Amino acid sequence: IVLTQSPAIMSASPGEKVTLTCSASSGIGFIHWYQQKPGTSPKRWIYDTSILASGVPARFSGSGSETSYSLTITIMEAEDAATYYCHQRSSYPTFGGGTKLEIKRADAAPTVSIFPPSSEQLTSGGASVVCFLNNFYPKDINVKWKIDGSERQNGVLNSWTDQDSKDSTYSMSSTLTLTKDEYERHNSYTCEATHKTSTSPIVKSFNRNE
Amino acid sequence: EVKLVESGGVLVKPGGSLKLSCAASGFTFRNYDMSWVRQTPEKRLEWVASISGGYTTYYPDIMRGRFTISRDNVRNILYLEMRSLRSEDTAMYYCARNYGHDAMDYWGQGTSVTVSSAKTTAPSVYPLAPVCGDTTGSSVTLGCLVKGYFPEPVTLTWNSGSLSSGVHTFPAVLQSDLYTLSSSVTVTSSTWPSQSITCNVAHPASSTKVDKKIEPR
Ligand SMILES: CC(=O)N[C@H]1[C@@H](Oc2ccc([N+](=O)[O-])cc2)O[C@H](CO)[C@H](O)[C@@H]1O
Repeated sequence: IVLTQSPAIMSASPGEKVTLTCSASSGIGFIHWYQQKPGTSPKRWIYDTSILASGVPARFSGSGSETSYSLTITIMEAEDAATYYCHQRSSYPTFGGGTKLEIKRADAAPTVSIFPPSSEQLTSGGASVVCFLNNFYPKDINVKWKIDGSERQNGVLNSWTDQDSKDSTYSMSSTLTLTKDEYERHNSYTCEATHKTSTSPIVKSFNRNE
Repeated sequence: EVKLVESGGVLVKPGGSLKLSCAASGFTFRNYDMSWVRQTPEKRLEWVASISGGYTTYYPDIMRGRFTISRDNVRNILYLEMRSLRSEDTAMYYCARNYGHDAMDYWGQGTSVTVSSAKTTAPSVYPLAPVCGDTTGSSVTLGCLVKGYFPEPVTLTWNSGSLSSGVHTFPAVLQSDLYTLSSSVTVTSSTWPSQSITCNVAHPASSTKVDKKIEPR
């Protein structure tokens, strides 16, 4: 019994209605919903299709029958942003891939920051130049590097954070990983941060030392 | 105070075995059916096994042969014996309880299993300071990068708990059997360069715990 949760990731502003949906391969007596937030176990949330777990706000409801089910937050709250797995145990236990609820914010551009290798890293014989594109929204960003003006996109370790609890913005960490031999063969090292907020990028560079 | 507490998640090579102990408290264990459910690094939940109050085991076909669900009803403990591991068997392993017809009502916080041919390599520590007298205006950001460690995970801090707002600590990415992990922090241009800052980082396996204050220029 494959359970199917479309969409896998969505967004809503506090106050809006949110309806997640779960569709069973084949008919089942009951669906059960688990809320998981990052760095915890899933908590049981709505069970036996309808029945709210103790603790769970009245804004949450669970409807459905046979083969289609839906969980509905009546009045979205920042509080409710988590991944919501659906689950059946009528035939062999299974889960959905879960839809992920993120909090819709106003658009923000990022506080970009480029940093040339530490002395102990340059010592070891390998350069890694870090760009912290911090506190933007939407999630959706692409960064491109230019090793002496020419677009070089190899050795690039990108890593995002889960949406912020306070500001509900995303943040990213780009790491261009060269060698010392390679780092001692160029001058300019720039950091092109392209985002929805402006047509004009937000650059931050350093021509090696001084 | 219904408590479930998983144990003995580690690194072991493809083909080796491992025993997970889940320890129950705050409810009559023997009245509840217990289950293992694992979450893959990409957050897909997968039922592994379930054992009856009456010691009846249930398994899906992919899990039968290599997994043995079992319980101690007297010292209330649940056990998963995993044998001959694949890279697929890398996940969080949560124990959880259901009563009867009912669905799982409470999950432990899970023990972490990673199975790969990579070796306990310690992390390396380098800070990141940009300012030599420029963008010394509104605020400044400091950085703390850790490169090439195994296994995951690693835990950090800024001045042993100080900074809550402004801290960003990014999820480890794998290059090739080597994990690298960055973290940042923003401050008023008043507090830096004055209050010198040090990110404490500790690796579980190697037990390595080198500190590194952020340098001036
Ligand atoms: C996780 C969970 O929900 N686990 C429980 C669920 O497991 C089942 C349910 C159905 C099948 N099946 O159709 O082959 C196999 C195992 O029900 C069992 C009987 O109620 C046990 O209580 C078990 O602890």
